[PDB]
Amino acid sequence: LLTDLVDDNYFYLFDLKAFFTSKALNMAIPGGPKFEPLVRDINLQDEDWNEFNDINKIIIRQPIRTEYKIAFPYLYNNLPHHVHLTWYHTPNVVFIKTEDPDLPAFYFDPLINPISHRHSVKSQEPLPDDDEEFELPEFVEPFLKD
Amino acid sequence: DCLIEQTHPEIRKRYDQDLCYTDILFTEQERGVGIKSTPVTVVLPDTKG
Amino acid sequence: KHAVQERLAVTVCINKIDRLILELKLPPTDAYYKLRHIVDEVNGLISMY
Amino acid sequence: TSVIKIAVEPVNPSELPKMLDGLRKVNKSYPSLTTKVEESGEHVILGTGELYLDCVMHDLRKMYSEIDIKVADPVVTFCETVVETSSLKCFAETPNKKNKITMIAEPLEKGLAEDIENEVVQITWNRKKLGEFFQTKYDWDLLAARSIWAFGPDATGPNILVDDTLPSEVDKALLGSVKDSIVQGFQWGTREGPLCDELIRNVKFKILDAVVAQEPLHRGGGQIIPTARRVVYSAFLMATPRLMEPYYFVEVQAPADCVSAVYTVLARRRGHVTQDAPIPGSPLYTIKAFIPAIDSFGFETDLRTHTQGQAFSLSVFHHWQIVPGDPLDKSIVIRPLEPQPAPHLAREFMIKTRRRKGLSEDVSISKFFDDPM
RNA sequence: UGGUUUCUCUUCAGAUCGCAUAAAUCUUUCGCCUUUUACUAAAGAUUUCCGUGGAGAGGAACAACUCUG
Repeated sequence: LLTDLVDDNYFYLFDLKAFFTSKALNMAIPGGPKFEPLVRDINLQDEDWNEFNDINKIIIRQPIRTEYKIAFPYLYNNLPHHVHLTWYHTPNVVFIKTEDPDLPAFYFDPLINPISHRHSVKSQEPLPDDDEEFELPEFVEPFLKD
Repeated sequence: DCLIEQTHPEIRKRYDQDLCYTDILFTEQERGVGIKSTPVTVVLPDTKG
Repeated sequence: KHAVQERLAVTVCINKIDRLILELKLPPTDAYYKLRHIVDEVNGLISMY
Repeated sequence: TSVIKIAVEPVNPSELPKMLDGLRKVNKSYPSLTTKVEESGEHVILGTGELYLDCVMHDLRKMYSEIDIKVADPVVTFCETVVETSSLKCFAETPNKKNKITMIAEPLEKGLAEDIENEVVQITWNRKKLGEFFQTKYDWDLLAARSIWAFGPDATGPNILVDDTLPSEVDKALLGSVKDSIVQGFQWGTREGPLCDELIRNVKFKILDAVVAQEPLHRGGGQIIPTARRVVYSAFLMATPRLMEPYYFVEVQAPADCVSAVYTVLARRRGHVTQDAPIPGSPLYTIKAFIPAIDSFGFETDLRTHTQGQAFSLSVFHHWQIVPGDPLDKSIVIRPLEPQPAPHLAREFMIKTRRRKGLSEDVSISKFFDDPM
């Protein structure tokens, strides 16, 4: 009884800071809130065909949905009022969990895209830096107790 | 911020939330991407130092 | 491409190294092969200017 | 290049210098924010991405200026490129009725436009160094390369005219080549586009023949520079032009369970998948692709929505490509709302570019600058 | 230097004091409205209650087990 995978599932359309843009801009997220009413009274229909917002002078390549205005509200919503910003680009915190506790502690999981070559250098023969570092003695314990 | 905590004795590190001191703008703390570079001058010692 | 065109220096630094152990659980023998893949790709991308 | 352009106007029209003072202060904060006042009076603002324009609108409405400034939906900056070569020579007319410079229009190669845009060739370099790159990369004639004209606007736009179709000692009355009159004409005429008031790109103007006056102080000395700009605008209209929409480079990271959702999202916005391959180390595969910037609005927001929040994309600038159709083509009735993916998009893009001055409605008036003779 | 607990009483709480969250009141808004209370939820600030945090005071249990230094 838990549904914790990452901090990015409920990030774009279910985060608690994202619903403040759903209430202040009076535009509901498709599934998130329960259609809370507007804060102010003036909703729309301020001008039919203004010289700035004319329908003919707009290249509508793709429609601006309600999910677009909730993400970046200042670039899309004309005259906002008390819009709380959302948190952007939660990092890839994905973790390869262990399937069974028979594998050891640190193990190369099969659901990992491996390194293909890993043989870019040409060191089949011993390098001349090894003979140069042959006069570098060492007799102490390593950096941690193994 | 890790270089500031190593230089300054201002222990306000990542106990619960992050300690991003370079992002000074309020929009940089809310959005979390940062929209302004900030120059930082501190005294970072070398190995001799 | 922007730093090499401005005739400046370059010094890579593999930060967030805790994710290779505490977030991937990779073996240490394969971690050196992955860290060499970054330094080969960074020096390979540096061979443009 | 800041391809995205979003207009901004205040709600109350009495607060016009308050939004004008805020746009000046916002231009000093962000370096790439070049607030260019349009000829129609609409204060435009050039931006890079969606997060860049939202961060610029955040300080201008809340911190730099305390006035409710309405911002419309953005639009990408187009281009004015000649796809085909010239069909017929031009015939300009000086107001002193003495000079008549003819120039044909031909496009450049793919490697020549990319090298000039990357500032590889230098106008301050020697004539032999310009001839060596033209003989290697372009492989043209040595006579034409030794007498090439100037470049486009501010010596950086790929609009290198060809002032060597005429011989060297043909007239030599005023300049003999593109030095004084045709130099300022190609530098100013390439800025304001004759198609949709955009920037000219990849247009080599081959000056075939020209007529000069023997007494430049008696005849029109500075009058040939607007006369050549009418000849330069007539050359782009008489070479079958095509508007070039910009592209955006998108590199989205996603796991293998959400991979076809990235391909389905780019297909709705007409994006071509360039290279999809699993990145080493992390199990999230990388998918680098191309996307046209005219329909890339909210593509990062749509890639995170459909892929159950497990994806993340970033838009980088990419070189331009010609949009289909032609703005000078007729018999294309564009719909006012919900347009088609039909190849008549260039006629719709030229009519949508008529919000500013210049290329207004009924854009078939290029014969006023290209009158027959 | 020297005490793990527990119960009583004295302040400030500007820390998600509360990783969760009720009611009433006041000033403005909507819907019904037919007299009124019980009503619907948008904004703000005033109490009550469910609770809590450091720091001195008084009793009980091995305070002696010797805790950190």
